[PDB]
Amino acid sequence: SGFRKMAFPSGKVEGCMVQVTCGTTTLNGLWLDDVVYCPRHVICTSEDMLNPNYEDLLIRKSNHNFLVQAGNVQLRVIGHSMQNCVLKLKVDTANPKTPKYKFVRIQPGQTFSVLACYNGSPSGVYQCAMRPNFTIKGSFLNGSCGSVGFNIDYDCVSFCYMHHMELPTGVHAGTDLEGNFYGPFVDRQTAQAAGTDTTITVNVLAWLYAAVINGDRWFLNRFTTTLNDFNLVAMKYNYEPLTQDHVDILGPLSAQTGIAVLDMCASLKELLQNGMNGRTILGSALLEDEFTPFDVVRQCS
Amino acid sequence: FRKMAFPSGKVEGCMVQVTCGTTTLNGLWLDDVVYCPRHVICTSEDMLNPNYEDLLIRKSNHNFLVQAGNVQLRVIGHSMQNCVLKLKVDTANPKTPKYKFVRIQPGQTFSVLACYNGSPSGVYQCAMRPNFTIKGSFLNGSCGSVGFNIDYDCVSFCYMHHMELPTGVHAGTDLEGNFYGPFVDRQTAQAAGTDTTITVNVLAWLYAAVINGDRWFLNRFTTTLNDFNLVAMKYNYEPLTQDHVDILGPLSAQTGIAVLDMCASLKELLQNGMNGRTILGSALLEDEFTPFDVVRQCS
Ligand SMILES: *[C@@H](O)[C@H](C[C@@H]1CCNC1=O)NC(=O)[C@H](CC(C)C)NC(=O)OCC(C)(C)[S@@](=O)c1ccccc1
Repeated sequence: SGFRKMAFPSGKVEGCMVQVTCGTTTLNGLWLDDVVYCPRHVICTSEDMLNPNYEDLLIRKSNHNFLVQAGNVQLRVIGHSMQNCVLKLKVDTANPKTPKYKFVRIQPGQTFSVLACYNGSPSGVYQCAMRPNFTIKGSFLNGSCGSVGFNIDYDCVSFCYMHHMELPTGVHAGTDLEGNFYGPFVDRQTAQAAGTDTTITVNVLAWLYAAVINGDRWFLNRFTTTLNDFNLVAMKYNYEPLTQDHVDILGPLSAQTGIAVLDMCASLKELLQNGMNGRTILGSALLEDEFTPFDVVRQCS
Repeated sequence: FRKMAFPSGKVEGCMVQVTCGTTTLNGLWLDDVVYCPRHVICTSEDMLNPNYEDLLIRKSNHNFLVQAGNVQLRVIGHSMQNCVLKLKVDTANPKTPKYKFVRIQPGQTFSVLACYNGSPSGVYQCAMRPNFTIKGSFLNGSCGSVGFNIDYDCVSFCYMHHMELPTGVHAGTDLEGNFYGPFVDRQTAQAAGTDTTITVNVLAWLYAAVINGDRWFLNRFTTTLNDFNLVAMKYNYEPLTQDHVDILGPLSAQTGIAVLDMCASLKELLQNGMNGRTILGSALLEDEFTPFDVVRQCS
C-alpha cells in the first residue's frame, strides 16, 4: 500500500521513564519535573486488587513506602497524592531530561505512540489507535503498567495514555495522565468486558483521501450527502457517526485533493452499500481505519 | 500482535544534518566521525554518472556544513569508504552509545529511524527483503537515516538509506558503505530482482497467531521438509532450511506444534488462500517478523 504504522521517536519519553515499587509490586512511572506519575494500583497487594479501597490503602502509606528508581538509582519521594486513578509522587530531584510537555485527553480514532516499558526500561515502540470502545490493541505483558502513549508536535510531547490493564479479549485499557480512564473501565481485578467495537469512519475517510493523493480514485462518485444522512447509513454498517470535529480534521486533506468531505462521504456510502465489487484501494480490498488524517499527511508529505 | 520497533533514543542522539552545496541529508555522529551517504557531494550534472573519487578529491573540509541542532561542527578531515563519506569533526559526541556495525542477512528485521534535516521524524520496523530491497517509508531528504537493532545497551547499525526505486521500495548500504543488492548510487531508475516471501518469518507469525488464540488455519496434516520446499519454491517462497526449523524450536515447544506440522498448514494456506478470513488482523501472510521478534514480544 505504501503506508505503514510509524511511531514517533521515543527518546524524549525514554528519558522520563522510571520504576515505582510498593512492596513487591513494581510498575513504571513517568518522571516530569519533580513529579513521578504512575498507576495507583501500585499500592495494592494481589488481595487488594480484587476489591481495593484506594483511599483507605493510601492512608496507610507514607512517602518512605515508595521506592522510585531511575535505573538502579533511587529517587527520594517527598510527597504523594492521588488524582483519580494515578498516583503523583513528589520527588526531590527535577528530571533534567524533562521535555516540553503537556497532558492531552484524546478521542477515539486518534493514534499515538506507545513506549512499552518493564522495570522502568523501554522495550519497544509502536503506534496504537484508540478504538471507539475506548480500548487499544497493545502488546503489553506483566509489568507493563505505567507505560505511556504520546504524540510529539515540534519539540513538545503530548502525553495521552498511561497503561493499566488487559481485558478478556486481549485488548488494553488505561487512563489519561490525570488518571481518568478512557471508557467505562475501573482499576479492579474484576471481570470487565470491551463494548462491541465499531469502525473509525474519520480514519477510513483519511485513507480514501490518501488513495486519491496516490492516484487511486475509481471510487469517487458524482454525488454528495448530508452529514446526518451519512451518519444514519454508516451506523447500519457498524461505522461510527462523524462529529463536526471529524469534518474539521479532514479539512486539510479535503483542501489538498479538492474533494469536499461530504462528497467523500457519499463515495464511502456507496462502497458500504455496494461493496468493492472485486476492486482494491491502495492495493487492498479492506479499508484501513487506524491512520488519522494527520498520519496520512505525515506519510504523504 | 504488534510490529514493534526498538526504542530509538540512543540513535536520535547521533543524528545530525550534513549539507554540501544545495544538497542536504542526514549523518550519523559517532565519537568524532560523521557518516553519511557520499552522494551528498553530487550536483545535478553529477548524479547520472558520478566519478566519486574524482568529485571528492576536489572538495575541501569547509565545503561540508554539519549541524547538530543549533551547533555547527567543524569538519577537520574526510575520507570515503565505498558509498559512505566519513567526516572527521573536532568534537566528540558524548551521546555516542555502545555500538557495532553489522551487515544483516535477508529475512532479518531492523528498526528504522527516519530523519529529515538531521531531525528524527518516525520509527518503524523493516526487513531486509530477499532481493535486498527494503519496504520503507522514506521521502526527499531521508538519506542518511539508519536502521538498527538493540541488544542490551549495544546498538548494531545495519542500514543507511540512499535511494528509492521506481516501484516504491528502497535501497541502501551497510555502515561500511556496501549496498545491499545490485544497486548503485547514481540517479537512474533501477529494478530489483524478483522478490520472494520470507518463509521462516511467515511460520514465526503463524505461531504468533496461535499463541494469541487464532488457530483456524491449522490442519491435522504434516509434511516433509523437501515436499514443503517444493511447494514453497513454486509459490515464490524462500527455502526453509534445517537451521530455520531449529530456530523455530522454541515457538514449536511453546505451542506443541511441530515445525513441519505448521509447514503443512502453511501449504494449505498457499494452495487454498484465506477464504476471506484474516490472521492477526491481516488479509495477507505477514513475513517481516523473525522468530526472535515473535519470542521477544511474547516474553
Ligand atoms: C536521499 O537523498 C534520497 C532519498 C529518496 C528520495 C525520495 N525517496 C527516497 O528514498 N535519495 C535520492 O534521491 C537518490 C539519490 C541518488 C542515489 C544519487 N535517488 C533516487 O532515489 O532516485 C529515485 C528514482 C526512482 C531513481 S527518481 O529520481 C527517477 C530517476 C530516473 C528515472 C526515473 C525516476
